[PDB]
This record gives sequence, structure tokens and C-alpha cells, in this order.
Amino acid sequence: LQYGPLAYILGEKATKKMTEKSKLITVDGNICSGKSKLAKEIAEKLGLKHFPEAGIHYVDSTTGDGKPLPVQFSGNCSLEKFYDDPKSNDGNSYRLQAWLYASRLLQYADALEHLLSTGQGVVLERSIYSDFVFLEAMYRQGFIRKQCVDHYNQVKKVTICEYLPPHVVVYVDVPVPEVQSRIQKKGNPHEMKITSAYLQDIENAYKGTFLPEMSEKCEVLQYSAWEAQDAEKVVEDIEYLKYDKGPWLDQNDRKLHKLRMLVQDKLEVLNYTSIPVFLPEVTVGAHQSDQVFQEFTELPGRKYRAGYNEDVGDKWIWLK
Amino acid sequence: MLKYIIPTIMLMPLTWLSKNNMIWVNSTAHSLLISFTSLLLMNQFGDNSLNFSLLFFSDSLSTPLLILTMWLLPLMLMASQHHLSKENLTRKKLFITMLISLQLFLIMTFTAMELILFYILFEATLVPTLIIITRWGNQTERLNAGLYFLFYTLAGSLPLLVALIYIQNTVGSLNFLMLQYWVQPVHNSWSNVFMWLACMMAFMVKMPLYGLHLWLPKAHVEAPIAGSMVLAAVLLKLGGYGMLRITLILNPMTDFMAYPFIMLSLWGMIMTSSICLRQTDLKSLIAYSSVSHMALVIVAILIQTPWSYMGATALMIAHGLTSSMLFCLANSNYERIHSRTMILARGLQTLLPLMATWWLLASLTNLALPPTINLIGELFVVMSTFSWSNITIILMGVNMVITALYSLYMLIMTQRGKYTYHINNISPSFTRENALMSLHILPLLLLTLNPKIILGPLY
Amino acid sequence: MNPIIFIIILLTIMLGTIIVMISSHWLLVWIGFEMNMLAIIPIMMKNHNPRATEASTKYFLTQSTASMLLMMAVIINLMFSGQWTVMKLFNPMASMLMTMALAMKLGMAPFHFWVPEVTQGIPLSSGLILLTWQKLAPMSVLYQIFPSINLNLILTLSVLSILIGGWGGLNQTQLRKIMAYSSIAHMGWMTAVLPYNPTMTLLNLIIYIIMTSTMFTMFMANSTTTTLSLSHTWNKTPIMTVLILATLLSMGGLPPLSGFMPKWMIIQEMTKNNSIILPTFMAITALLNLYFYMRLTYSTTLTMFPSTNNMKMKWQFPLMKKMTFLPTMVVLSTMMLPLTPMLSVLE
Amino acid sequence: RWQEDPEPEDENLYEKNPDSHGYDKDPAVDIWNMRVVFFFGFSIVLVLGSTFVAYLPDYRMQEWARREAERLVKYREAHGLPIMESNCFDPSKIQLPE
Amino acid sequence: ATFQFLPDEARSLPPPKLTDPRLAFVGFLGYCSGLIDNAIRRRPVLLAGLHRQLLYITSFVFVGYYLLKRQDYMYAVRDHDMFSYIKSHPEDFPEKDKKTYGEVFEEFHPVR
Amino acid sequence: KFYIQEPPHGSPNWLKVGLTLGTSVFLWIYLIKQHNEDVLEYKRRNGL
Ligand SMILES: CCCCCCCCCCCCCCCCCC(=O)OC[C@H](COP(=O)(O)OCCN)OC(=O)CCCCCCCCCCCCCCCCC
Ligand SMILES: CCCCCCCCCCCCO[C@@H]1O[C@H](CO)[C@@H](O[C@H]2O[C@H](CO)[C@@H](O)[C@H](O)[C@H]2O)[C@H](O)[C@H]1O
Ligand SMILES: CCCCCCCCCCCCO[C@@H]1O[C@H](CO)[C@@H](O[C@H]2O[C@H](CO)[C@@H](O)[C@H](O)[C@H]2O)[C@H](O)[C@H]1O
Ligand SMILES: CCCCCCCCCCCCO[C@@H]1O[C@H](CO)[C@@H](O[C@H]2O[C@H](CO)[C@@H](O)[C@H](O)[C@H]2O)[C@H](O)[C@H]1O
Ligand SMILES: Nc1nc2c(ncn2[C@@H]2O[C@H](COP(=O)(O)OP(=O)(O)OP(=O)(O)O)[C@@H](O)[C@H]2O)c(=O)[nH]1
Ligand SMILES: N=C(N)NC(=N)NCCc1ccc(I)c(Cl)c1
Ligand SMILES: [Mg+2]
Repeated sequence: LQYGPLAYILGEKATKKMTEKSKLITVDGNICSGKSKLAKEIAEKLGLKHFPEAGIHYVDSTTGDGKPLPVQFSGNCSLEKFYDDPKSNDGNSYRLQAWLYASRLLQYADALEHLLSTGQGVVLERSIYSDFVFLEAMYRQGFIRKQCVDHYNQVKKVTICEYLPPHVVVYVDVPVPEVQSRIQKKGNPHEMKITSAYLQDIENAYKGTFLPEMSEKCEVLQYSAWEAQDAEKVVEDIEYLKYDKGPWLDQNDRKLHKLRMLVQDKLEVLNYTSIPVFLPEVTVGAHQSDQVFQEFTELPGRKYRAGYNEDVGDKWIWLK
Repeated sequence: MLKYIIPTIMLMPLTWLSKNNMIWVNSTAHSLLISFTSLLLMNQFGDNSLNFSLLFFSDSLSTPLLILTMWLLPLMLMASQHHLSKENLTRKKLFITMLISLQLFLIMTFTAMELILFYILFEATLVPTLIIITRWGNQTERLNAGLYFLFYTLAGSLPLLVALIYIQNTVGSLNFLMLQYWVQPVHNSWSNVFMWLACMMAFMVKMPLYGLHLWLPKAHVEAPIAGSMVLAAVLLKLGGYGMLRITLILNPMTDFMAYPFIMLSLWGMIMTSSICLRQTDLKSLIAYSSVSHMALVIVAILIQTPWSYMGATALMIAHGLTSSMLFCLANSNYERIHSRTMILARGLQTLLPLMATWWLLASLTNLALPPTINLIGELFVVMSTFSWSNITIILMGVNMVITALYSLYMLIMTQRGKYTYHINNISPSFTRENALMSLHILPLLLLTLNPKIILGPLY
Repeated sequence: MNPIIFIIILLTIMLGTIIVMISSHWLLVWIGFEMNMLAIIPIMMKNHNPRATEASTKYFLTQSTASMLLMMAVIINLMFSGQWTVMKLFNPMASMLMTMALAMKLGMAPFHFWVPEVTQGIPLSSGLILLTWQKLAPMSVLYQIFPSINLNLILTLSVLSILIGGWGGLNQTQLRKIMAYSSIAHMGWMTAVLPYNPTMTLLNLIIYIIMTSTMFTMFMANSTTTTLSLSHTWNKTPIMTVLILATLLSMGGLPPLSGFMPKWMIIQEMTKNNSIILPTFMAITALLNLYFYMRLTYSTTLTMFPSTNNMKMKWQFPLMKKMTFLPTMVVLSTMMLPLTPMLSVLE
Repeated sequence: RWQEDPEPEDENLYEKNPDSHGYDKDPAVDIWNMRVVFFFGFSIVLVLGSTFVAYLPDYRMQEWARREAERLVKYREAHGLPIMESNCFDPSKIQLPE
Repeated sequence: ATFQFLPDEARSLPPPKLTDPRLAFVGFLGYCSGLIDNAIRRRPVLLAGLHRQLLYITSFVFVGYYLLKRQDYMYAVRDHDMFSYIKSHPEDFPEKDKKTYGEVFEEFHPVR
Repeated sequence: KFYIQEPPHGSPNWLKVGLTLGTSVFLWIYLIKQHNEDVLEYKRRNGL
């Protein structure tokens, strides 16, 4: 019984499956803050589902066979190109950013659909609430145009308003000199081209805008790099939270049913990420999009709705 | 007519269930077979028409129009398959489906017994034609060409619907066989003047009448080659076929209501012939040439004599093959130089010898060299208009001079002189293109051996 | 809204309409309209935003005013005939008041200003109800009182609606406003033929509802409310673009599609009554509708408008909206002309 | 400005297939398309169609009418009747007004 | 009758044949609906869910048959009412005195 | 197992399939029975 009003009427109400362990946790930080490692330990210790940070190929991981697709089917967004040539005339910088916000929006919907359907909490690394720090850094460094920022805010305005914020926001605060040292040690040739000014912009946006905003409506825990090493103390901090803020206290079965109907319908989730605002960075001409869409339908198991693809082994198609 | 309607419908599953690479082979082969069977409609009798059922009938007017229609579908498929090569499969099959649906509407239109059934199929042809122009034309102007084509037609056709429904209320039937016997004379009144106009204007726009012809040069310059072929060859003749039938019930009012339209046509044919002398677009020149030729057909239908009705029928068939051939000739150049400008590529006889021969033969039929059926049709109209009034020979003779000048100006400009130096992609004529031209000219010239089959009922 | 409550509210919208249709007493007709208006407001308000609140208020003021005028007509009718039976009215001033009230309820010109605004301000599913189910009850009363309607009044309303609907739609880029002006134009055909043959009124109403439901359902399927948003359909659901094309041409009255049938039949009935100028004027004026229907086909199906990069993410997910009855309605919306003689079932 | 594909180069069919008939890139499909067009277009429709038209059984009664005219001319001249009369219809079957 | 789809008097008329061409068209419409249902949901158009495609045809035919029954009955009633009225009022529908074309004067309009 | 997430229509809904075919069979049996009963009543009423 795929979830709907009928399933809701018959007793599939979110408050039944939810507990005081049903929480949405997001770990934030600058680049190379060990936030990935902290996020895994929190999930393991608290028995939550861990979501690796949503990258360029997150949506591929959730559809088809789950393996990544060729680049042209993500529009040719390259994080490596962003580092090598952040000011490329092709518009890769904002096109990557617009794609990544949509990837995070989809992931936030999956995480919320997991929380509401099973009751198990989730741990995310960054979210649609903190995606803007990279946009602010890009703009302040002159990588993207003012019009791109306006487009981003338009898309964020009509999308983020539908979703509840995280229960707990965890911030791992690492200074830019230490961030810059860990980057050079990580030995990724493109990442080492990152400059401290860009990194300082991310930090400023996090502390100037993100943390004050999330503090009003969420539980914010901030750890230095050293303190994040003590994951057990981090988990201990989380379990002693009062939770006396935000909209999660206003939710009831009727509102959570409306929320679940949204997050399960992924096209409804992504509706406004393609608003017809003709920004050159994200606009694709008819001939190209027609050609790429035709190639996409030729990929294995993509021509038809899932379960109706004989070319990947589906059977009983004439009774389905 | 079910022996033609049903196999025409079957072309659609044939095209959709074909192997991906055989859509052109299959659709072309079987549309040619359907055309072969169309010759069975030549069972015509001296007195009675061939009356199949309560819905469909065929007489000597609709028979040649049917055979032309079913002949053109395979030619259109051959003409289209090159510029559609890069189109994806589903969108090719949709294009072929529109062509088949147009043929289905056309054969039913030319054989409908009841005038309201004729009206509905007469109007259904707009949809596939409009879709073909606006979806598969190349230029921005195709969207505007679709709108002009659509609303010029409906502006006249909606009044025709009211008039036809009014006639059925008054007479009790719109069956054409019934109307042959229950027809009553039309008396002078302002009511009948507007009844006359509602009955004729829709057909005048489709011919097109001079002054209501602006949509036509737009539609051709923007349509793809198959759209141009059926537009020129058949769709214009819906108007001529419409008047030839509906004029039965408009007498004797046509005695004087024809005057404004004969004047527009007699003067219009000279104006549109002169226009051809200064056209810079080759497709636009051929389009204006159609307006001039159809002006004769309008005059022939309006003066209502046995000789003028025979000339009108022969002219409609002859112009169908000639004009469609000329568009195909112009398109073959366009597929190489990707421009319709006449003066761009010159001296092509030096580079494409055999194609220049098709150009010569299409030109000679266009200027009505005797004894082509082009000349037979035009001469019969000249003979009958002279009896209408001797002075018309001045206008008809002048138009013959101008027609030769622009027919041969087009030949001389593109085929003769010196070739353009920088145009170095004029590859040799393909077998497909040569076969396409021969399938126009050969039947056209073969008809000179037996003209009676394209002279209509008055023969 | 709680799903069980939504169902009960929807059932009450229908019950109010059914009471109007089965009632033989003017008081019960009035009650049906009041019950129907009570239940419709919550579905206009259900998305809680200032535009929805403005739409519901404008709707409430229009409908409550019309219902008071209807009650006044009923009471005048009571004083001059001493009975309540739903039928011809026995007073010309009562007839005018009831006709004006039903015109306001239908959103006919010059009482049309609320239709484009209310439709714009409510969700697509609510607009679908407003422009289809909500026409049933007022039309079913006109069907019964027409022997006493003033001919000049009803035909003036019809002519004005066709003109205002055609002209008003030319200037719209919002899909909900286009459907609203299209609805105003189509109400004009329904009422123009009512004095002559009410069966053709029913035929035009039924075919109008089928075609309108098809358009709204296809708009909902893709969550499109603007012309430009609809122009992205070709890059997501090509099949939908073709269905929209067929439905729009049908709504334009082009043969051999279904939407030609009501115009065809209405012209026939009017000419049988020696009405020639009015049908011709109506048919030409309806070309304005065809124009802004064609504009939509151009930007949706017959050309390929520019896309966005994020559209590729949508390629990986299937349509999940219900699209209830869409396959059936699109076939009826386009392929019914060969069955035209079936209209006699409406006698 | 935007992300659009470049216009593709024009492709000469003769380059890859010097024997191309111009119907298809695939040489086997190309040959079959040529054969059906030529066999059905020229061998069948034009030749047999021309033959069929040539032998139509007295199209529209022209030959019968000539034989019938000969019979009437022979009969009328032998019996001293006019070859043709001005009145198509017998006046004894007509009543005039007034 | 009153609010009756097919009144009892309709049973005196021949039923539509199950091979009625109009009923075949109705079945064809149901088949087209089945294919569009596959298309809009991106299933293999011709093969997917033959059980669903079968019910589309059956539903259309089933409803179409009863609609065709009511259609023919209404037209039979129209003719019944018309002829009975012509009989009830013979004064308004007299037999016209017919004259042959030899007696009827028609003006001739030459085309010269 | 190709799909990473099991598709909602991976396997046929046999109850729905059984009801769908059963409904189609019922309507055809009912329709033929109704037509047969209609033909006889017509022949009886008209004396044929
Ligand atoms: C029976 C008697 C009554 C007669 C009245 C006339 C009946 C006709 C109206 C029937 C209703 C319309 C139903 C049309 C079904 C359309 C299905 C189709 O043709 O294919 C759609 C096509 C599929 O594309 P896709 O989803 O990607 O799947 C293939 C993979 N490429 O999608 C595409 O690829 C996009 C194609 C580009 C757009 C081209 C549009 C021109 C073709 C229009 C065809 C429909 C005709 C509509 C107008 C009616 C014509 C008479
Ligand atoms: C109870 C009523 C049900 C009525 C159903 C009647 C028709 C049933 C048809 C079932 C078979 C459909 O067949 C299915 O679709 C097409 C058409 O054949 C096939 O694949 C197709 O590929 C191309 C076109 O794309 C063509 O070569 C050809 O049309 C076919 O090979 C599929 O490989 C097959 O799985
Ligand atoms: C221009 C060529 C067109 C090619 C068309 C290709 C399709 C051909 C279709 C052939 C149809 C033949 O159809 C069938 O022919 C036979 C001859 O054996 C006829 O047989 C009959 O002909 C006549 C009928 O008055 C009588 O002599 C006798 O009753 C019988 O011989 C049938 O009446 C006819 O039903
Ligand atoms: C491209 C545009 C084409 C425009 C074509 C214009 C054609 C004009 C045709 C004029 C003839 C119209 O029809 C003519 O109208 C006059 C009224 O004025 C009618 O006059 C009628 O009413 C008058 C009363 O004033 C009576 O005196 C007269 O006995 C009676 O015939 C005539 O019965 C009819 O002969
Ligand atoms: N331009 C841009 N880059 C992003 C965005 N999110 C992540 N990235 C990049 O993704 C890369 C890796 O992300 P991180 O998780 O922060 O680095 P990490 O070292 O692997 O993980 P941690 O140790 O926890 O910090 C970085 O180079 C980021 O620049 C974004 O929204 N915009
Ligand atoms: N009110 C009108 N002008 N028209 C009208 N309904 N006339 C009644 C005539 C009629 C026509 C068709 C049928 I079927 C039936 Cl049974 C009766
Ligand atoms: Mg990381």
C-alpha cells in the first residue's frame, strides 16, 4: 500500500512510529573539518541512518541501478573545474551550485521521508539550510554574478519553505589556517588551489548568518576540531538536549501527513528548481536538451518506468 | 471508397510497426500500391456518376483529383526522407502519420456525397497541414505562416458552414445527387447576395483569389518540401473542387456576382505574373506562379461553360504536377546551398546536367507548351473566355507573354550563365532526386496521349 | 486538511448541487446553492495564503449577492402566483432578477470580473471544480426557467460573454486566467442556444466539462500554472505535449475533433429559427479563442522552448500524480465527432 | 551565451558510400529503397497503369455514342426524317402558360 | 417515463447488433484510451498490462451499447411523435397537388 | 536485481490483475445475456 490518504486513514500516522530518538541531525563545517567522520560516528552510536554528503551524483545513487551516470546527464557540472577555473565563461561555477542545491533538496526529502516512514533518525552532512555559505563565498570572490545569486534566492525561497529544519545542528569550527593545512595534506591537486579568502568567506557566512539563524529554531552544538575527536562526548551532548524550540513542536499527524505526501513525490520536490528564469549559466538550448534527453532514454533501464524495462530483466510486463 | 480508405488507414500501423530502418521503404512501397489500385476509379459512365453508397461517390471530376492525391503521397515521402534523416524515430513516424492522415481526409473530401460531410473533411485538412508547417518548417516565420494559413481559411469557412446548414433547412438535403434535381433558382435579394458570398468565399480563399492570396506565399516559403507539394498540388484544388460543385445551386445569381471576382482574377493573374519577374526567393516565385495559374481556374469556374469547366479540370491536374515538380526542383538546390535565394547559385547546368533537363521540362510545362495538358487546360479557358467577352484575349494573351518571361527567367538565372565560384558543395544528383523528378514529368507528359481522363464530367 | 474531512466537504459540494437538480421547490434550490457555497470556500482556502484569502472573499461576496437576488426573485414569484414550484416564473421582474442572479453565479459578462481573479488565486484542483462542477447547478435552473426568460437579456449576456472571453484571453500568460476567460466564452454559447433548444445547452455543457477537466488534469500532472512553465513539458513528458495539442485544438472547435460538435449543433438550431447574424457573429468571434489556444500549442508542442540544467534531475523520476480518468477524458475530448448523433440521449 | 550545441556539419552521403542512391546511409536499406521506388513506381504504376488506361472499356460512352449516331443518321435519312429536330421534347406533352 | 434511462416501451425495438459499426468505434476508442494510459505513465505502449487494456475496451463497449440503445430509442420516439401529430392534424399537412414539368413554368436563364 | 531501490511495480499486483480480468469477464457475460434477453423480448413483442 503505497502511502497516501487511504493509508493515512487506515492508521499510518507518523506519531505512531516516531519516538524521542526520531531526530534529524546535520553536521556542518568548513572544508576539511572532519565533519564526515563525526557524522558517521554520531549515526553509529545513536543508531541513526547516515547520509553521505550529497554530491553531483547523489540523484544517480537513488535511481536506476544506483551507479553514477555520465557527466552530460548532470549538465556537465564539475567540482574540479570549479577549482581550476572558477571564473570560466561557460558558467560552470553557478551551474554546479544550482545543481548541488537541487541535490541537497532531494536528499533532504529522502531523509525526511525516511524519518517519517520508519521513525529512525538520520544524520546529514550539510543541508539546504547551509548550502548558501558556498554561494556567498562564490559571489564574494567574484566567481558568480549578482544575477546568479538572485536566481539562487528565488529557488531557495519557494523550496525551503516547505520543509522542517533539523532537530540538531552540529558545527565543527576549524580555523582557516588549520583548514588550509589539512587541505594541502589531503593531497588533492585541485583542492589545494583553494585560497584562504574563499575559505574565510565560508566561515564568515557560517558564523555570520547560518549559526545565528539556526540558533533561533534548532539546537546548535559547536565543537572545535579537538572536541570533535571525542565523539562519545558529542553523542552525550545530543542525548541531553531539551528540544524546546522550532516548528517540530507544532507538528501533528495531519501536518506530517501533508509533509510526507510532498517528500515522497520527488518531482513535486524538484518542481521549482527548474523555474523558467533564463539565466545563461543554467539555460540549455532546445537542440542540446533534446539530444541529451534522447541519449538518456537509451541508457540501460531508463526508457520506461522502473519495472517495465525488459532490457534489464523485468518480467510479466504484459500483466503489469 | 472503403477499398481506399481502409488501406490508407492501414499505412499508419504499417509505419509504426516497421523496423526502425524500414519506415521509408515500407510506407513508400505500400502507398505506391494504393496509388495503383486508384486507377479502378476510371470506371466512369457517360451519363451516371459512380455512386458507391450513401456517403461516397466518384465522378469524372473527383477521379483525377483522387489519383493525383494518392500519387503524391509516395512522392512526398521520397522528397521528405533526406531532410528528416537526423530526426528521431518517433518524430519521423509522426511526420509520416500526418501525411497519411492528410491523404485520408483528402480522398474522403473529394468523394463525399453530402456537402456537410465535405465541409468537415474539407476543414480537417487544416490540422495536419498546419502541424506539418509549424513543427517541421525550418524558419521562425513558420509560426506566422501557420496563423495566416489558419485564420484566412476559417474566416471564409465558418460563413460557409452557416450557409450550408441554412440550405439543408430550406431544401431538406445537402446530398449532391439530390441537389442536382431539387435545385431551385436564386432570386435577387440582399439575402441571396450574402448567401452567395458565404457559399463561395471559403473556396476563393483556398484557390487563392487575388487579394486573399497573401497567406499562400507565406505558407510555401515556410513549409517543408512535402508540405509545399501537397499545398500546391492538391490543397489549392479543394477550392476549385468546392466551387465546381457548389455553383450548381447558385444560378442564375452567378451571372452578376461573378463580375468582381472575374475582374480580380483577370487583373490578378497579370499582377501576380509580373510579380514573379522581380522575386528574389525561388520558392516565393513558384508560389506566386500558382496564384496566377489558379486565377484562370477561378475565371473558368465562374463563367460556367462546358469548355471552361473542361479547361478548369485539366488545368487543376496539370498545375498539380508542374507546381509540385518545381518545388521539388527548388528543394534539391536548397539541400545543397541551404538558401532559397534565386541568384545565389547560378550556372548549375554546368555542374548538374541531367537536373538542368528536369528544370527545362518543368519550365516548358509551366509556360504551357503545346500539346502538354498544361496548354490544353489553359487554351480551353482562353477559348471559353473569348466567347464570354472578346476583350479578355488581350489580358489572357499578355499573361501568356509574361508567363514565358518568368518561367525562362527562372531557368536562365539558376541554370545558365557562370557558376558561383565559392559554392563548392554541389554534389552530383542522387538517384532519389532524379527518380522524384521523373515521377512528376513522366505521368504529366503521358497524359497528353489520352487527355480525356482529366477533362472532367463535361467531356 | 484531514483526508476524511476533505472527502466529506467534497461530498457536500456535490450534495448541494444534487439538491438543486432534484428540487421541485424554490426554497430547496436556494438551500442547495447555500450549502454548495459553504463547502466550496474551504477548498479555495486550503493553501493558506493572502491570494487564496482574497479569492475566497471575492467569491463569497459575488455568490452571496447572487443568492440574495435569487431569493428576492423567488419571493416576488410567490407574491404573484402563491406557489414555490420550480418552473417558469410568473412575473417579468422576478424573471430578470433570477436571470441576473444565475448570470452572476455562472460568471457571465458583465458579471465576469470575479472568474479570472478567483481562478488565479486558488489551486488547480480547486479551479477545476470551480469551472466545471460549479456550472452544473445554475445551468440546471436555467434549463427549467427558460420559457420565461427575456430573450433580449439572455442573448445580450451570451454575446457579451463570447466577446469578453475571447478578448480577455488574448492578454494572458497565466494558465488559470486563460481557462477562466475560456470558460466565460464557452458559457456564452451554452446560453445563446438555450432559448431555442435546451438540449444543445446540455450537449455544450457536457463537452465543455470533459475538455476543461482534461486541461486542468494535464496542468496538474506537471504542476504547471504559467505558459513558460508549460513550455518545459516537451523536455520531461513528450506524450503530454501531444495530448495538450489535441485538446487545445478541440477546445478551439476545429473539425474533426470533439469540440467542433457543440458549435456545429448550436449553429444548426439557431439557423432553423432564422437566426443567421447571431450564429455567424458568434462563430467568427470564437476565432479569438482559437488564437490564444494556438499560441499555447506553439510554446508547448509545435516548438521546443529553452530548458534549464536542473531539468535533467527530473528525468530520473516518474510521474506520480493520480491523473485520474485522464486517458478516458482525452479520448472523449478529441475523438467523439463520429458519434455526434448520440446527443439524442440528452433529450 | 547559453549552453547550446553547435550546428552540425553538412554530411555528404557519397563520402562514405560512393554508390549511394541517396535514400539511406545504410547501403542495404539504400538499395532496397531504390528498388521499391523503381519497381512499383515505374514497372507497375506507370507501365501497367498506362496500359490499363489505354484499354479502358469505352470510357464515358464516346464510342457507343458514335455507333448510335450512325444508326440514327442512317434510319432518319432513309425514312426522310430530319437528321435533328429543334425540339428536344415532344410539344404535345407540354402545356404552355397563359 | 420519468427519470428512466430506458423506459419499458424501448424493449419493443430491435436491439443494436453487437457488430454495430458505432459499437466497433466505441470499442476502438476504449483501445486508444488503454494505449494513452500506457504512454502517459511511460510503459511499453502496446504490451504493458493487457489486463488493463482489455478492461478499457470492455468498459467502453459496455457503456457504449446502452448509450446506443437509448440513442435509437429517442429517435424512434421522435418519429412516433411526429407521425402521430401529422395524423392528429391532417388540416396542416395536406397532400400537395403534384404537376409534371411539362405543365410547370420555369424561367430559363441562358449562360452565354 | 538491477534497481537499487525495489520498484513499486516490480511484481504484478495479482489481486488487482485477478479483479481486472474477472471484471472484464463479468461485463462480457452480462452484456451478452442482456443482448440475448433484449432480442427475445423484441421478437416476442413484435410477434416474430
Ligand atoms: C477517430 C475519429 C476521430 C478523428 C479525430 C482525430 C483523432 C486524432 C486525435 C487523437 C488524440 C491525440 C492522441 C495522439 C497520441 C499521441 C501519441 C504519439 O503520437 O506519440 C507521442 C510522442 C511519444 O514520444 P515519447 O514519449 O518520447 O515515446 C517515444 C520515444 N521517443 O511524443 C513525441 O515524441 C512528441 C512529438 C512532437 C510533437 C509533434 C506533434 C505533431 C503530431 C500530432 C499527432 C497528434 C494529432 C493531434 C491533432 C489531431 C490530428 C487530427
Ligand atoms: C485483450 C485486448 C488486448 C489487445 C492487444 C492487441 C495487441 C497486443 C500486442 C502485444 C505485442 C506488442 O509487442 C511489443 O511492442 C513492439 C511492437 O511489436 C515490439 O518492438 C517493436 O520495435 C520496433 C518499433 O519500436 C518495430 O520493429 C516493431 O514495432 C517491434 O519490433 C516489442 O518488442 C514488443 O514487446
Ligand atoms: C489498374 C489496376 C488495378 C489493380 C487492382 C488490384 C486489385 C484487384 C482486385 C480484384 C477484384 C476482383 O473481384 C472479383 O473479380 C471476379 C473475376 O474473377 C468477379 O467475378 C465475376 O465478374 C462478373 C460480375 O458481373 C461476372 O462475370 C461473374 O459474376 C464473375 O465472373 C467478381 O465480380 C469480383 O468480385
Ligand atoms: C467583392 C464584393 C462583392 C460585392 C457584390 C455586390 C453585389 C450587389 C448586388 C445588388 C443586387 C441586390 O439585390 C437587390 O436588392 C434590392 C434592394 O436594394 C432588392 O429590392 C427589393 O426591395 C425593394 C424595396 O426597396 C423593391 O423596390 C424591389 O421590388 C425589391 O426587388 C432587389 O430585389 C434586388 O434586386
Ligand atoms: N562550490 C561548492 N563546493 C562544495 C559544495 N559542498 C561541497 N563542496 C565541495 O565538496 C568538497 C568536499 O567537501 P567536504 O566534506 O567539506 O571536505 P572533506 O574533507 O572531504 O570532509 P570533512 O573533513 O568533514 O570536512 C569541498 O572541496 C567543497 O568545496 C557546495 O555547495 N558548493
Ligand atoms: N426545444 C427544441 N427547440 N428542440 C427540441 N427538443 N425539439 C423537440 C423535437 C425532438 C427532436 C429530437 C428528438 I431525439 C426528440 Cl425525442 C424530439
Ligand atoms: Mg567529507
